[PDB]
Amino acid sequence: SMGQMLQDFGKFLGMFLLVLFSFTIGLTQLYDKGDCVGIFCEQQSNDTFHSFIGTCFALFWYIFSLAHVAIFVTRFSYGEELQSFVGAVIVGTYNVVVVIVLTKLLVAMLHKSFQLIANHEDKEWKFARAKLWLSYFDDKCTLPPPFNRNLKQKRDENYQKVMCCLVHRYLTSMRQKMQSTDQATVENLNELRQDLSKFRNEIRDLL
Amino acid sequence: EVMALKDVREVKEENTLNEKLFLLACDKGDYYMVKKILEENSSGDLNINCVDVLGRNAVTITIENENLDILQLL
Amino acid sequence: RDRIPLRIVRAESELSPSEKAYLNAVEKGDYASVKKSLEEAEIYFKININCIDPLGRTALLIAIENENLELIELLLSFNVYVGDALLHAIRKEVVGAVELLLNHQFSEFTPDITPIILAAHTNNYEIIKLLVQKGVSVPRPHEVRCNCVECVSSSDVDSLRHSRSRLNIYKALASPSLIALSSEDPFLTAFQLSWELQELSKVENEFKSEYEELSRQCKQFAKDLLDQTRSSRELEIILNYRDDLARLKLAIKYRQKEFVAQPNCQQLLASRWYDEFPGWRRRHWAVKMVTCFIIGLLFPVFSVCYLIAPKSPLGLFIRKPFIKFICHTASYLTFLFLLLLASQDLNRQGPPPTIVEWMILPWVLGFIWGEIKQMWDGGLQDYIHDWWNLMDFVMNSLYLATISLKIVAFVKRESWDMWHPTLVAEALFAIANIFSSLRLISLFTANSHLGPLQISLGRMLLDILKFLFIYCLVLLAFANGLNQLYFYYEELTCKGIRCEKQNNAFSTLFETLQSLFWSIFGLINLYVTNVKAQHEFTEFVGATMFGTYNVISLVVLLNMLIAMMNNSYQLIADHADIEWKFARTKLWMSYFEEGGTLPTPFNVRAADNLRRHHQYQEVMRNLVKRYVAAMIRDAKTEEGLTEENFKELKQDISSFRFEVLGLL
Amino acid sequence: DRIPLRIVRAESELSPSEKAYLNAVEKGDYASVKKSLEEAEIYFKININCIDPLGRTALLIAIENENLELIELLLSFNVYVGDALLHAIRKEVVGAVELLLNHQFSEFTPDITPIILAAHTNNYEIIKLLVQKGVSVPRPHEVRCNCVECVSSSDVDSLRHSRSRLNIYKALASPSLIALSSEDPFLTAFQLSWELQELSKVENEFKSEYEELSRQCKQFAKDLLDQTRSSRELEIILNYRDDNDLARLKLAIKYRQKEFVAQPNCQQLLASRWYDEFPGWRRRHWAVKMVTCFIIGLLFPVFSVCYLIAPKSPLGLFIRKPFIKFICHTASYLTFLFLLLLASQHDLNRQGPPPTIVEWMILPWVLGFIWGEIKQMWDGGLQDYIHDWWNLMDFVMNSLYLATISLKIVAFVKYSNPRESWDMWHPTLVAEALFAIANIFSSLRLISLFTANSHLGPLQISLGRMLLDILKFLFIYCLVLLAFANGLNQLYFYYEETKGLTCKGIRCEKQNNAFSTLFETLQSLFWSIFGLINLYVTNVKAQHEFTEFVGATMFGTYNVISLVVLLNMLIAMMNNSYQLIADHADIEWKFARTKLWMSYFEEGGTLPTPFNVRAADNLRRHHQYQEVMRNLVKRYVAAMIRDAKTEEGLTEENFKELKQDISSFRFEVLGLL
Amino acid sequence: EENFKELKQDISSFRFEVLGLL
Amino acid sequence: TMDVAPVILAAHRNNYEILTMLLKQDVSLPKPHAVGCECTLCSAKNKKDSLRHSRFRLDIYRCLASPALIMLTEEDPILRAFELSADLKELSLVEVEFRNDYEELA
Amino acid sequence: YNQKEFVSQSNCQQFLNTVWFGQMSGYRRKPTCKKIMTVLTVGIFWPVLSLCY
Ligand SMILES: CCCCCCCCCCCCCCCC(=O)OC[C@H](COP(=O)(O)O)OC(=O)CCCCCCCCCCCCCCC
Ligand SMILES: CCCCCCCCCCCCCCCC(=O)OC[C@H](COP(=O)(O)O)OC(=O)CCCCCCCCCCCCCCC
Ligand SMILES: CCCCCCCCCCCCCCCC(=O)OC[C@H](COP(=O)(O)O)OC(=O)CCCCCCCCCCCCCCC
Ligand SMILES: CC(C)CCC[C@@H](C)[C@H]1CC[C@H]2[C@@H]3CC=C4C[C@@H](OC(=O)CCC(=O)O)CC[C@]4(C)[C@H]3CC[C@]12C
Ligand SMILES: CC(C)CCC[C@@H](C)[C@H]1CC[C@H]2[C@@H]3CC=C4C[C@@H](OC(=O)CCC(=O)O)CC[C@]4(C)[C@H]3CC[C@]12C
Ligand SMILES: [Ca+2]
Ligand SMILES: [Ca+2]
Ligand SMILES: [Zn+2]
Ligand SMILES: [Zn+2]
Ligand SMILES: [Zn+2]
Repeated sequence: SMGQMLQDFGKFLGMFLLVLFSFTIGLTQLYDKGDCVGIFCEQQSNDTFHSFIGTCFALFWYIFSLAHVAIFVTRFSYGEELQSFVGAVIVGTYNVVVVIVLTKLLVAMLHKSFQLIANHEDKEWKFARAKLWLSYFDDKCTLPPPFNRNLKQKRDENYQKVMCCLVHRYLTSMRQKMQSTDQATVENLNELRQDLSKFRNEIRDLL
Repeated sequence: EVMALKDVREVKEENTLNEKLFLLACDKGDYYMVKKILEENSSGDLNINCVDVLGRNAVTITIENENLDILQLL
Repeated sequence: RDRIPLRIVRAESELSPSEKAYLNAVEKGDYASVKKSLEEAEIYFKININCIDPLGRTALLIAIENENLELIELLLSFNVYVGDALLHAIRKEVVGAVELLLNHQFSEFTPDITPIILAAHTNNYEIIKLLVQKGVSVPRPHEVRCNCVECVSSSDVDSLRHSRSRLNIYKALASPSLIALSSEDPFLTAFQLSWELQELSKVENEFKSEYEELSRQCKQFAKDLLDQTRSSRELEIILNYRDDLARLKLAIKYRQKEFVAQPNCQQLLASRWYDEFPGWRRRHWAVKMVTCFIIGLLFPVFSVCYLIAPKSPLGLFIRKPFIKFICHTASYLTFLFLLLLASQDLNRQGPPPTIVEWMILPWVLGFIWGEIKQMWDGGLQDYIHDWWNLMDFVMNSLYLATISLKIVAFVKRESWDMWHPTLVAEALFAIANIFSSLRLISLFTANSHLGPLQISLGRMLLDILKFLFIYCLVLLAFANGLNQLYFYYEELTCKGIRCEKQNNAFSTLFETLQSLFWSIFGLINLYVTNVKAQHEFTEFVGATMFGTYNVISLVVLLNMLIAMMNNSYQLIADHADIEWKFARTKLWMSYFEEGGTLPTPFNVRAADNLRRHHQYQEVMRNLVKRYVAAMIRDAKTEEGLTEENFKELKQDISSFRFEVLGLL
Repeated sequence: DRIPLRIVRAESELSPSEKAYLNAVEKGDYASVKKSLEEAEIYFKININCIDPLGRTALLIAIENENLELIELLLSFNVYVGDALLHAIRKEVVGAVELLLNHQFSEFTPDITPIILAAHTNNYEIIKLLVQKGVSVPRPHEVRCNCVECVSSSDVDSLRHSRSRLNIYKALASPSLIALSSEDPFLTAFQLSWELQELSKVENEFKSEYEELSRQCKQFAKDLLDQTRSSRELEIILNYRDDNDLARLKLAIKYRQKEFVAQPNCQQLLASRWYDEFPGWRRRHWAVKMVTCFIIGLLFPVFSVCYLIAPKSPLGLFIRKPFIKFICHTASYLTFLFLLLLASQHDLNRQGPPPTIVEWMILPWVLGFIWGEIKQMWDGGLQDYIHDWWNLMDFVMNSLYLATISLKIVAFVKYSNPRESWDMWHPTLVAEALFAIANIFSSLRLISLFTANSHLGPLQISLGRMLLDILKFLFIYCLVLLAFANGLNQLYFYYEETKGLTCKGIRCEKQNNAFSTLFETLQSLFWSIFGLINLYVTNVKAQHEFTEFVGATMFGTYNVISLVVLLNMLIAMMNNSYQLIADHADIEWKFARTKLWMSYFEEGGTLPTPFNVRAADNLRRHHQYQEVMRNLVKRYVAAMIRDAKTEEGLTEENFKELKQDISSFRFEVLGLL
Repeated sequence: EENFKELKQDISSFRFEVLGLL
Repeated sequence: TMDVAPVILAAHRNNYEILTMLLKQDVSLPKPHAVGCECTLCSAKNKKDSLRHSRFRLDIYRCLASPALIMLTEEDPILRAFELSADLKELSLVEVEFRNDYEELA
Repeated sequence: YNQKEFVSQSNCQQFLNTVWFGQMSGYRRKPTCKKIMTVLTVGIFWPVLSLCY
């Protein structure tokens, strides 16, 4: 089920990558005018937003909402209040759009995908297990990784006999299902009324 | 201000009473007046291909009723 | 008192044993017994023809739901009173309604119900056809927003009766049989009726479900009427009908997401989308990407054509809607790459450089001109309905503000004021870059995988904003409380929450709002609730407020948002496919037009009408014939029995039994 | 350029006279079949065994329709009979007495006998006729066997053996056969559901079939209990033992019959036995109930010593009420947790004795808990002890308490100095740590008391049901964690330093050496879910930017795979699990609450923890139980026929029977006139 | 199925009454 | 709709006796083209009526995917069912407008 | 051909189980402790079995 539902993660990963790219462009454009450099430091300096790959790094650690990148990295080093406040508002908008919108959307799509998937999870598991078993059924690859006509006509006749038997059994079974499980319709009632009116007219003509 | 409803497209033609009698006896299984109406059709008082309100002929009506004897007669 | 003495409070009037015998004689279906009872009812005796059961069943009605046509003829021959018996026959769906029409207090049906209204509520094609052959008319309701003397007089007399009568009228008009029978253009009638019913559902707070289901029924009727097309000539006759795909644009205007997103109409739209380029569906995805990249990368050469010689084959290559869409997306990608290069001498005012911010200006001017051109067509209603148009307006406003501020700085670091025009200009440039790069979300509707996800996202943004309203209320409450508590302790190299050592987090209302906003992500530390005055009680009370706000906004409201998003997505995903196809064909018809085909850096008689009307009328009568045939063969069979049909079958065998006994 | 369509499965098309015979017996007329059979007597083109290519022999067509006169007509002509009795049994025609009293593709599996198919159809009448005639179902072996006959049959033909065993168990598990032919239908249903559950466990294939059969047996047992219309009959049913005990109720709990136990009648009986001598407690006002429960809670030791010194006194008999006993046990456990809380409230002693204020009266309570667990393990066996997770938690906490006691007496008689200079494996420190873990387990045992309450009960049961899915996902997360931990350990163990640091690890202010060893890598990757690991722990002191980038990339990949992917997958999967298990929350909550109730029904183990440390009668019991079973089975088969003839779905074969009846009537009057 | 059994019983009763008449 | 035949409609209703007595006479149904076939025959009927061409292909594949026709005219019903399910799935992938009918046929 | 329903049929699954377990048909009826013991014994001396083959 998880392997089946990873496609939802990919389809949503595209949208999140586009949103991340947009906010990375904005923060890099705003903050480019401004030892250990980046977010992988004891004191994460403002220089994390000074490059495109650094901005992608900084906005990547904002997804988990676990204070991996602190908010003082959005402060200019020389006291520009408007630019620092605008960068803080941009980072807050990014954090809202990711954490409080996109993550919950992903949870909702995973809800729908898992409710659809769990109906037939046994069948897919049995198919995958049969593939895994058929990978080991052959004798061409036996040792582990460290140490490494008349017959055709008889087979055709046997397969044709078995196929004819299966065809006969299937036909009788399915005609039993149409006779036993199909519900009546209004057409059946109309046909019954037609037969009754036929018998009434026959009685009228005879008597 | 009241919309006056009218039949925009003509679909059913009544014509004579024999066509309506044939249509009514087709979906009631009235075999003997059906064969009388067919004898009059052989005389030539009516047309075999009659269109009802539903647009179904006598063959379609008796096929819907699933009746083989009157269909064979038709 | 030990036992409850059950009695009959509504005593009514009982019937004589002779009258009861007559009534059960009609109920059983014996011809001779009812005939004899009406013979003694001919003379002025106890048995009367106008006998009313305490259940309310007159003998004519008992004959009506027993489907005994001979008994109904026998009763009408003796002139029993006919009141709502025609209505009972209409609702019963018998073919005795014609002989009820051919003739000459407690009522089950409301007094506003006429035979045509109940026949259309029934949705029987035969009964409606016979009634309009006899001659009927549905009274025309007033406008959705009207102020008439008669309307307000009827509302003052009876608002319940007025609302019920209007609902019955609109239920009668919205029936598929009445539209397919009594309207010249069933598609336009269905479209306008669905629009009117949606506006009435908006206007009428009560009965909203009824009008909504009536509009859904009209849309479904339009979809099943379009489903009867078996030829592309008929489809091109219908969709191009104007009284260019005029009817398709009309259906997009009326938000008919079932007429649209039909496989025949979608196949026609896909044929128009890949104009003169077959085999595109028969290709590999890598070849798809390679062809898309090699057409997008060569876009300015294509845009050079049709600017001088539109009659060239390369000038007609841009006329293909798919190639035009690819060229537009490549132009937007080039503009975004120019923005990227702009993002990648410290003077007070700065002229734009040569490589970037000078080459960008034709794109911005073309975007403004295109926004004005799209504002010209369709008015301001479609501009404010489409949220992407609002996003484009905001982005262009930010761009023009940036240009104006740059001009003001030009002709009028670490030293300027924070209110300086250059700083504001670059901040607005960054925000406009965010908006311009976020515009690319709208490109996902063309793709078959990222389309429905984005459509569902845009569908549930309204619910998200509805939740954000109550969250902002909670935030305002807790911010007011924390600011009231903590503003007596206010004090510094860096004041606020955006420093390494956070201080004065709740000293002002703005800082309190910022700290409570950042507390969702855990970016506000725990020492910000500690004052330097060593008042441990107020510190504990402020920390308790912070904890209560964190609980409400994280354990409670966030998971509440999760649950309601799950419910909203489950509701959306049923019709997400048709919603995505509606958005995709809107995007396709945005490029189907022959106007505004240039990309952004370069965009700065009665006889033929009668023949078209005759062709459309022939196609329409063929379509409604196929539709009534499909409804006949889907309604007369493949539908469960009621308890009545068996009851009718029982009356038939019983009447046959008494007829046989009378014969012998 | 066009696909040719030719009949490959070729069959004989018979003769037009035989087609006339077939449509004559399809229409249902009497004279035409007479004429055809008389022509077949003089060897016309019509034969009696006219094999339709669909297998519709004229006997089978006459059996499919419910016209017994035509059935007797072709049975009087010596028409060859094969599986036509099985066809009449499957068709559920009561007129199988003619087929019973008379004298390879076959539409049925070759081991199917008439009794097996009659039990499959679940028709009481046909089963009654077949048992009256004399039938025998082969006895299946038990679930796990290695006898030579079964392994020989499986070696010869495993599919046929599995189908035959499934058919036999389908026949035995039918409600009609159990109601008609079993001595004790309740015991038969319980044991049959147990064997079908075990067979579903063993047979991985046909798991749904055996699970459906077990659910059918449980549903039959619930319906048979539903027909009790007196309290005397319910007391006879529930107290019956094969050899006021409620032995059959205990057997149904043992066989995991949740629907049988959660039936409202036995629920009311268990509530009456629960509130022993409590007039109007179930309708009392709620805060009055709370005040009275508090009053009995503070009065547990006086009742306990009253039971100690005078069990015959009314004060000593007040503890014999199961609700009062439960209240006193909960009050005792609350006193134990209060003492545990007082242990922490209000040293440099290397050999610290237990303080007399708190710890000295903790020891007898630990001995009482251990003795109670030993007594519970002795009386009931070890399988039911390991089936309950709370018993495992209690065993863990008692083992921890015993280890704490042993370490304390070891630290008293040996290793007899400031606190900061002690060894890191000092026995006093280990005793304190194990005491803290045992305190956590003891205070976490309070969630088992939520089952008694009607509001927190189903919620606690649902959380316990979702704990299994929690562990199932934790296995996958643990595999991911070991993968990324070994990767980060292999990358980062070269950059391990001491540098005179007082800290080495992630558990202090300056986080360092996060991925130096595998243990520290596992700890650092464990704490990344909660965001207590900072970003600078992926940095080395050297100027190696490539290894730092690889470590940051692997850390970010692990963070994505856990938090974004696996946590949201877990949220969706437990969303689905709670949607699935909330439909049946009431029956499992009532089952668990009844298990808790009859935990306090027995006379043994009455005292709380600090003070815990013949033939004629059996024959008349069998007669009474058999008469109650006769009444219950009669009511159940009556209701089975009532509910069965009011099935709201009408098929299409009955319309064909109506057509055949109308056509036969029409042909009969046409022959008469 | 109750009303189907009612139909069968009613048709059988009519058939047997017709047989009794003739 | 005119593109059907008695054999096509009989396979559409999935009636075994009607099909097996319509197969007593010699009946041939038109072989549909491959999912990648773009020859002149496939590029002439679509221009005349693409809707009729699509409905005709859908009706042919609905007739072929009927169980009873697989019993009556094929030597190996299992292999025919396998290959037909694969072909209908790739047709649903190719024919994006009519993918629901092809998916339900697979 | 991605026939998931054909593969997940109980007859096909039982046949797959019989082919998969081979000559050790008693493993399916063995108790769980014997099953883990068999798995551990076959897994511990895997190079011995490989070299002996
Ligand atoms: C074995 C099965 C395990 C479970 C299934 C796993 C499926 C695959 C999981 C995703 C792919 C691996 C992780 C890819 C990310 C990565 O490696 O990212 C790792 C790096 C970390 O770099 P730094 O540590 O230097 O910042 O990220 C970057 O380089 C930043 C720029 C690229 C950003 C890509 C972000 C992708 C989106 C991931 C989060 C989505 C959030 C959506 C909810 C809001
Ligand atoms: C891309 C497609 C997906 C997203 C589509 C759009 C939906 C999301 C739209 C987000 C719009 C911006 C959000 C506000 C950010 C902001 O104003 O952030 C800007 C500032 C932050 O300022 P600083 O960063 O300087 O501290 O916020 C404040 O000043 C505090 C007061 C306003 C708080 C507004 C909070 C609105 C609700 C957001 C939190 C919801 C939590 C709910 C918990 C249950
Ligand atoms: C606004 C409408 C919507 C919300 C309606 C109300 C619903 C929410 C009501 C919350 C009421 C406050 C709850 C207690 C918080 C508090 O005041 O907490 C306040 C204090 C915090 O003290 P300091 O901040 O001084 O450390 O908590 C404590 O003192 C610790 C002991 C009490 C802990 C109680 C915890 C209760 C559970 C809360 C967390 C649940 C997490 C579950 C995870 C699975
Ligand atoms: C980060 C950005 C600035 C550059 C790298 C990403 C782009 C190369 C991608 C991102 C989104 C892509 C678009 C997303 C969706 C589509 C629809 C898709 O075409 C269709 O689906 C056509 C209609 C159909 O097939 O029915 C391919 C082109 C296009 C515009 C894509 C073109 C390439 C785009 C712009
Ligand atoms: C720090 C120590 C003192 C523990 C603090 C918490 C306790 C005082 C609470 C926690 C859970 C409570 C229990 C939760 C549920 C119930 C069930 C309820 O009783 C019933 O429902 C009885 C059965 C019935 O009424 O049918 C009230 C008592 C009891 C045991 C409660 C007793 C008091 C408990 C143990
Ligand atoms: Ca726009
Ligand atoms: Ca225990
Ligand atoms: Zn008005
Ligand atoms: Zn055995
Ligand atoms: Zn071709």
